[PDB]
Amino acid sequence: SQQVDKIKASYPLFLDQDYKDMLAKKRDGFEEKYPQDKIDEVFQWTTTKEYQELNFQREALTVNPAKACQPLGAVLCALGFEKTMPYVHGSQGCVAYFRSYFNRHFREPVSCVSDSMTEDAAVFGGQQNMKDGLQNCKATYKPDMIAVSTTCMAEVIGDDLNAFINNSKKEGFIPDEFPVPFAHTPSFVGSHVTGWDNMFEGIARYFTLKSMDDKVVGSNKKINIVPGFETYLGNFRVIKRMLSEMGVGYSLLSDPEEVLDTPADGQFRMYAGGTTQEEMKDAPNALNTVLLQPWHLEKTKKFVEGTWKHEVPKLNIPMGLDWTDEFLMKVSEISGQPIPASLTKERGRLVDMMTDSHTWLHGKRFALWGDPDFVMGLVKFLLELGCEPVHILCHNGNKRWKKAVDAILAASPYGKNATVYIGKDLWHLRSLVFTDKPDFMIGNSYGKFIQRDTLHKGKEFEVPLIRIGFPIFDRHHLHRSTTLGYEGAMQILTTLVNSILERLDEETRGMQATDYNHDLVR
Amino acid sequence: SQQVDKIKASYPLFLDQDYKDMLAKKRDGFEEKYPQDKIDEVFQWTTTKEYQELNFQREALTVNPAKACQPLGAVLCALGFEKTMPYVHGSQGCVAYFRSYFNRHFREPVSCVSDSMTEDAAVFGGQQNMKDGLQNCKATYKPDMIAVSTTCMAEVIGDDLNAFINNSKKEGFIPDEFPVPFAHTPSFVGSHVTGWDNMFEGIARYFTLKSMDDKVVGSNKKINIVPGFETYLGNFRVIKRMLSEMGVGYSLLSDPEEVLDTPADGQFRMYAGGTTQEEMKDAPNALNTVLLQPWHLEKTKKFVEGTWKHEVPKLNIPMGLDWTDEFLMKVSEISGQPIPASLTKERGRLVDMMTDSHTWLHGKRFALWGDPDFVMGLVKFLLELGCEPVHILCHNGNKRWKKAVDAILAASPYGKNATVYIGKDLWHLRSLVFTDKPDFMIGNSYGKFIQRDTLHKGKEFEVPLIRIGFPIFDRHHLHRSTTLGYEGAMQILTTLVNSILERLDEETRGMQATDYNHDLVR
Amino acid sequence: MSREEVESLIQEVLEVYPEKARKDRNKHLAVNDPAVTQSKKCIISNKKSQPGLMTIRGCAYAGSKGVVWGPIKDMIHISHGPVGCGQYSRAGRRNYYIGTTGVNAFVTMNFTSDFQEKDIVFGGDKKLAKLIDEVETLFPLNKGISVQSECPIGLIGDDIESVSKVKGAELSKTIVPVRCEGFRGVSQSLGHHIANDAVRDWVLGKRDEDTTFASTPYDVAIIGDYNIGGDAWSSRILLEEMGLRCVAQWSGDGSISEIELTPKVKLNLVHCYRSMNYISRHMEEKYGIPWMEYNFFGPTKTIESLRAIAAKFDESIQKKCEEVIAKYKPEWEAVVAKYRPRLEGKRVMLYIGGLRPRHVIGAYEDLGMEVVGTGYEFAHNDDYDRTMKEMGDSTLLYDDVTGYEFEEFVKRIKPDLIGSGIKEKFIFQKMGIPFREMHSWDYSGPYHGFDGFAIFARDMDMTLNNPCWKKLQAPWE
Amino acid sequence: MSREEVESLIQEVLEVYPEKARKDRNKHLAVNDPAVTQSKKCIISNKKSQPGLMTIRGCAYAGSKGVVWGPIKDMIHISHGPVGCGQYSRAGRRNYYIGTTGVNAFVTMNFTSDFQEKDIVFGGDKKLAKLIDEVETLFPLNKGISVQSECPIGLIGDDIESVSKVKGAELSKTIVPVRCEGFRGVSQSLGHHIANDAVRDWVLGKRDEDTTFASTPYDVAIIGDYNIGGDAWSSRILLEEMGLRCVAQWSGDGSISEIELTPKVKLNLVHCYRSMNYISRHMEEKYGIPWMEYNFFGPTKTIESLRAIAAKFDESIQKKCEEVIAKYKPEWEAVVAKYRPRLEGKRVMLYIGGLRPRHVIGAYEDLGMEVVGTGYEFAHNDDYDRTMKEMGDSTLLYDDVTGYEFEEFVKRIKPDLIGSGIKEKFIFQKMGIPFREMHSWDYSGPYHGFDGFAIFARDMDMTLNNPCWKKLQAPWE
Ligand code: ICS
Ligand code: CLF
Ligand code: CLF
Ligand SMILES: [Fe+3]
Ligand SMILES: [Fe+3]
Repeated sequence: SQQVDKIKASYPLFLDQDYKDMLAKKRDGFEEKYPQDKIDEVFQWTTTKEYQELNFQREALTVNPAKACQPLGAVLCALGFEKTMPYVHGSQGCVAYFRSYFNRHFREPVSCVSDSMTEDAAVFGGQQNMKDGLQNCKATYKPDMIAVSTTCMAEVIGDDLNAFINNSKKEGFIPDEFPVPFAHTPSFVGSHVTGWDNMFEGIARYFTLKSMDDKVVGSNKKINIVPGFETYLGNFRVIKRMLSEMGVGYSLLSDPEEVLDTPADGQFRMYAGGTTQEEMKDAPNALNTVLLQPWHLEKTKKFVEGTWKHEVPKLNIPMGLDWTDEFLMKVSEISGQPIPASLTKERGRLVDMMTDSHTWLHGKRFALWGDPDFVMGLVKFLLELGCEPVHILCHNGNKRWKKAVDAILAASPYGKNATVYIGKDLWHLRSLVFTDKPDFMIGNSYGKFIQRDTLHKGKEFEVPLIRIGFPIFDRHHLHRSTTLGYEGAMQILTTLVNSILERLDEETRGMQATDYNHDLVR
Repeated sequence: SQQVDKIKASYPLFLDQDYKDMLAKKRDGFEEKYPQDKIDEVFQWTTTKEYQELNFQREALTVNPAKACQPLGAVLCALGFEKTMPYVHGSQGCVAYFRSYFNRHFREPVSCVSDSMTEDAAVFGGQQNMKDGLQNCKATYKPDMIAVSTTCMAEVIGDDLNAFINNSKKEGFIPDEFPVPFAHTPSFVGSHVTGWDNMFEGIARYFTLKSMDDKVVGSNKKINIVPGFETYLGNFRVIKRMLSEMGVGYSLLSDPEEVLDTPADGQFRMYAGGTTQEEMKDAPNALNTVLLQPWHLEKTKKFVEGTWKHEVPKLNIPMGLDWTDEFLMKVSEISGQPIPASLTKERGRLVDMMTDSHTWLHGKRFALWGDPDFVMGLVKFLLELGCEPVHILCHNGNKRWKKAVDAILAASPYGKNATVYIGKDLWHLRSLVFTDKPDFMIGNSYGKFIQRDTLHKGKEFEVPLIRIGFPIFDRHHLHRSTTLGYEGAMQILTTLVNSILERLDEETRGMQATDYNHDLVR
Repeated sequence: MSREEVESLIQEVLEVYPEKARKDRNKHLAVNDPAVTQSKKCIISNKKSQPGLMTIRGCAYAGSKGVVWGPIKDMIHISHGPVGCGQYSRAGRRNYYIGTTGVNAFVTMNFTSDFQEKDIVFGGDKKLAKLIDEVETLFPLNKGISVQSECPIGLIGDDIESVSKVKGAELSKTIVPVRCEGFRGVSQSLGHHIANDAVRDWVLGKRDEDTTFASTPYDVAIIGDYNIGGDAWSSRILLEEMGLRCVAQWSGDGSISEIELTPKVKLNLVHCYRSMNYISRHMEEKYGIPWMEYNFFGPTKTIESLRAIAAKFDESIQKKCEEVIAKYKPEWEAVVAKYRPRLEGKRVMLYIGGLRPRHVIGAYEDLGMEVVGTGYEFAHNDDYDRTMKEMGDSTLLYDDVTGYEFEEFVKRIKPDLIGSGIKEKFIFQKMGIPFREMHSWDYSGPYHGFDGFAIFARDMDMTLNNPCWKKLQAPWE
Repeated sequence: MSREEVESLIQEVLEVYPEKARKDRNKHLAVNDPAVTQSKKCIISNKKSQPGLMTIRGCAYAGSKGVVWGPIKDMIHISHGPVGCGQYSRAGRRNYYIGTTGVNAFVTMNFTSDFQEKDIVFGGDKKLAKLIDEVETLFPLNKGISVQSECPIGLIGDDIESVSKVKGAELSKTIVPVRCEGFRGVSQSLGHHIANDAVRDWVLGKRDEDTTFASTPYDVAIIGDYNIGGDAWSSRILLEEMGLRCVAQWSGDGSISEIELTPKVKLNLVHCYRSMNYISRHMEEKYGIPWMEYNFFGPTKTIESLRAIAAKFDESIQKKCEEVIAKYKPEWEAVVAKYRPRLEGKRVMLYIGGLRPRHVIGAYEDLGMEVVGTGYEFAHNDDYDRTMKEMGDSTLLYDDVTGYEFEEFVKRIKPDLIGSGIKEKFIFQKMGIPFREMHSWDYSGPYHGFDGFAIFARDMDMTLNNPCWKKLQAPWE
């Protein structure tokens, strides 16, 4: 039943008495559901340490992973170039999932095409699909460059990208001079950031491998900036703003910020901004190249050092005070441009907010997850705050990254109770936060279920979620935020301190029970 | 009892069994407390419509007001000028309260001095206090200008600021050339924004009343900007950035953004930035003058039109979509500078976020309070969102402003269930939100108590608080936010939509009871 | 109505493509004539998509894991292969259920085998067995395991049928292998077919020899309703207000015991023909269970469906049906009175998957809304046979439309409202045209039944009459 | 000792001021000599502030309304006058209480008369009577009304004493007029005096003829503890563990019945001498109740205070005192063992209005912290007489210090930690020196008692050893 003046959606419509009676009859009659006492017993068992010991002995099953496959990162890298179509050689369901997943995160149109390989290609390959797809895409969507990645289908069948594209060009399906870079992105190797790295290395190799003869290092007085897999527009904005305030010439390679933030003014822009082909062709003439996320840009680093002969600096991600300082000092050294007074003022303001919020931030315990560079930057920042990371988990991390994070933790007394986990999933983390309860989690939307589980154990056992990372599905416009630089550190500190204050207000809102500590001023 | 490894502050230390037994024994023995049933009965009575009818018949008592007194706004206006000391003629307790209150809001040092008038001054007046205080302040803190306001003490005794300052100058206590503007700021008239208006009008009259002979309107090709009482640094910053993007020459009179956001770099800067005396002296040569908050800048408008002969535009506060458009079009018309493409893109992006969050924002019911210009801008923006404000309350508003807000309401179908209240306090609003429950409140930190009361009636009756306005005490660094322009509209939309999503997640977190609607994607 | 203009637009849109793609896509575009009963003479469907034209279709894994098997709450579904698949399909579809997540319900979770290089090189049967043992260890109260294959499973020589048989015999557990590799078929429809075949082969016949379930002459099974936003629930109550008893619902909020009990019902009420007609026909062939289609979108179709369903039974059920009709008449009449005046005469274009494009038109017509163009991602010619008589004259029909084609059609026709998926939503919002998601329902709902009609009307009104759509043009331009 | 270095610093800081201000401020600055027990020969206090030197002092209204009367939870306190006063004083002081806010407790609320021009011109007695009637109407379970005057009340000739008498006789209600106008006195001290006089005149003696209260030889009254962050509670439990019975608690978490019952106790334990010695002496004179001062800041001072208090009763209370000491010894010993190594040898400067700048020293010394300088906003010469024996030789003393003076003192002395109010916090944080608010405890606490010592130690460690303080210098300067 619905009242026309106050219509109810599923919540709280299905909390009506008739619907509850219906659900009770259904469950008791035909679902053959386990008794509630058995369910409670099993849940309580799953919150225990013995269950955790069983859970961490897993070798074959993965529950609730925190990573994606390579072609997603390849598509994200491809979208960062001017009028470039992402072209994924393989099956179409992969492209449908990529498009929907980026649509839910960015809440923006995301363009990508497939060649729709089917059971026929499973024995013949995808030459015909490649030719027809390149011709159709070029004729229909009018792009300047087609950047080709692969699905696991073509990878297993061993489709030869270079041969396919060459045969497409020599038979007239696409013009010979037309830029078609390619990269193999196997989904059973690495993760989405590995796909980003492979795609960028492929594009760079396509544009500069065969024309190094006339290239002189440093002859354009610019700095190449490679961001890596990045789903915050504000990071691109802050890096450009910080470089521009310094008066430093720069080239931002694979810059997708415009195409993911087009205005709603009555027309659809499939392409917007991006890195030009001229910029990519001229990049080897730069003074040097900076990788913002070095721990998933290793193949790109090998190509840039081996071929462009750029002495790539050993820099961490510019997250937090010390690493932003190191990044800016390295830029000042390479370009010869002194650090301006505005940046000094901004750093002082960030320090001021730190000293203002330190009392509330001291000693708080955090579990957290995400991509390796983001995780290590967040851990360094939390150590700079006086906070205590305890469960540091990176599903797509490796052993060298683990060693570096351990070295970072050892340098601070606040990392004494911290453990770093690689290869583990969110179910492992659920066990970790049940058996050693922290104060808050920092992660993507998938953590919300974990919060639910903790709230089911009790209000005193609930671990609140803080949404920093990728993907963020159940909140709006958080992809506009910034985590890099002093501005990123400022927003992260504001978010953390205000989450702590909000939790404190929730805990002390009880009239005549806990509201003695419900202070007006905090 | 305390465990050294896990020390408890007052919450939850006083929830221990021994403390609970102590408190119960104290209450039962000596407090002579009313029985709990009577307390519950009286609270339930206070949540009723009959109690609301009794509450709105009040004529003499004010409970929990939402306004301050004039010298606070006078001090805020004074701090916006370069190396200027706020000097309040009267009693020192007022200065102590002003300093503490601004310190708690801005979390920054705030400088102001008193002349410490006592019963002796209550009998003979405060000439001697004025002379000694001006001499001492000038000799000690070395400011370029001393801006003088008054407390209710000197206002009641009728101290003459002009005569006191003149006698101070002619007797050599301070140099004759030394700028000492003054303004009467009676606390029993108007509110803090009235004090801001009086202080600014006094300063403008001091610097330009006697030198209008050689002034030519529009001869400096600039626009005077008068913001009014403003406690968001982001508003000053966004207005300056937006004017700079258009390539429009401007003068920002009473700009306190620097002195309230100084770096913490090892030294204390009592003064920083501000409007120069030269800028104030040259203001009458501008093309025109814009008041950002016209509804508390009426005396300033009268002075600027009557003396500077500037045709002040009839503009609302640039809040939301339509009013930002009108403000920028008026700026383009007055300066002759076309609106740039970056501003067009930003407006389109705000439109995009609006259409992205419209489904969740539609039909939500809001009760709000604050200063009149901020209130009406927020109301207009809420109409632009498809939202329904119901209780619009402005303690310091007037009747003409109420007619303006009613006219804005009638222009939209979404304001059909809205009522505007002037002269009412937060207890009236507590009754309003009990008897006609809205979805959320928008207001300052004082609203948190109201939320507490609603939560005491039940979880289904709780009205969540949204902290937009002044003062904000129980959260950190929210004074850095922005509410003006497209940027401010974007932040306001993000805050509203994510508060709605956060409440929805809270209501839907119960496992096997409501967690069926606990969606990953929203 | 302007019939000649429609095919002229089709030709001009066709012009851009190369000759092969143009000849292929020409057969998938049509002008509707309600007098035509055989759709094969006007439109072709269920064909491979053209490479590089940015189709909307999914894969067979989406049709099997994400659509049919996923809603089963008390079973654990293992995405067998690399990690991307189950991650992108995790909790993306609002298939609602009641249960304790992680203890007795596993819908919103992502179980996967997460292949690396070594699993591709040497196979993954041993790791599948080890994974099954680990699933048994850490999730004891599940009631069955399904193994949804991804592309490498079929590409390399894995044989999960034998592993499933051995592990099920060893553990006394129902383990269902599903060969739903993404490269099979052309869309999600073959995923539906494979899922139904697996269901008949490994689940349906468990209780064939069991007669302990007490049956009544009023036993029905809701087939092809996946409880999107609670849709199935809003249907079930009405059927139980008519005096019926629903043993099972497929498959939203569904349980394996309900599927096993399905062969004991007296009537199979099929909501989604396209995804469950296979098992409906199999049940009619093997158990003699009659099945009929029904429509619960809008008051008119709901009333007609209820009257037909009651006509399948005795007089008492018919009288209860009339009582239900009379009880719910004022509510939807009030909904129409409040919302019909604000949506009279507006025009809608729909592009949805296999059922809803023709199947929600009646609800729009109940609001005085005209559907001027509709299309399917993966439908068959029989769905179009129903569609043509459901739609009006000279309205546009289109199968497996491309993004370019659909954008051009929207630019020319200029509808007031567009209903499609998440991959079109922001494209057409930035064009200034109101958009409603027709899969997750813009994360609102339910829309089925009388209670869902009010929510449907409210959502359409709130999106189409939104004040945002009058503000996209800057006042200075 | 560097006593000459300190006097020279005093002179150089003195140099800036004009002659009159320099001559006055010279008497308020001093070098500590613990052998001197007559502070008047060394320092002057309780005088008017020099105009325009940015003093820290408040007003008499703050001393009466904000300090003494405000904590009384079951009474309603009306800020009589314009709106600013009670608004700026609302819920700024963490005086904790148990109650139902708005029903039986009214501490965090702002009741005011909110004068306009007409009230100033014609007076506000009629408005006061009407306000009292409205307060009775909308807050029936209140147990008394206080009327705190602001500056215009005394400047316009309002007679609230007669109105209070008439309305109290009419309504059978206790109405207390308090002439605490901000321009009386020089600071909050006269506010304390006026509030104590009002309490004596209108509240204390109501139950002088009432003998129904059953008394015990173990009856004490906690006077001058305002339950800052629960401070008073952390004291009371210890007194209850020693075998005492606490009738009343002035005035944090206090009730009017407790104040009325106070004249029946056997001993008055005064924590804040400065704000309540007046009523303590009055009660000794009138009722013969002895009163003694105690200190519960840190284990050493609280052990000494507990032993001294138990010495006032029989041997059973002494045995219970020793039991309490033995019970709490390991906890504060563990606190010392954990935190003393982190804070050995550091130096602190304090500036708090009365009593606390000297009572908190012992806790700092228990943490091995040296207090190298201390001062009061509004203390008297008796407070300095008690002070001078508790600080080190050649340590810095200063009364009603200005912002300039204190900034220069901090620059020259360079302390590791500074404890003062909100108006100094950010000033000295931007200078790179750790700061602790010693009025509100940086919104933490309590600090009184054994349980408060752990929190105090943790807070001092967390602020002084904060990694932020090593990062204010950017690496490129
Ligand atoms: S199953 Fe089918 S695409 Fe019949 S695969 Fe698809 S929850 Fe659609 S038009 Mo998403 S044949 Fe269901 C469908 Fe219809 S996922 Fe849902 S909305 S009624
Ligand atoms: S058509 Fe369908 S969704 Fe595509 S793979 Fe095939 S079953 Fe799966 Fe999962 S892992 Fe990633 S997304 Fe693919 S490329 Fe290898
Ligand atoms: S010394 Fe003390 S605080 Fe000052 S006024 Fe006097 S009692 Fe009060 Fe309230 S209203 Fe404002 S702040 Fe004053 S100027 Fe008139
Ligand atoms: Fe968008
Ligand atoms: Fe600050």
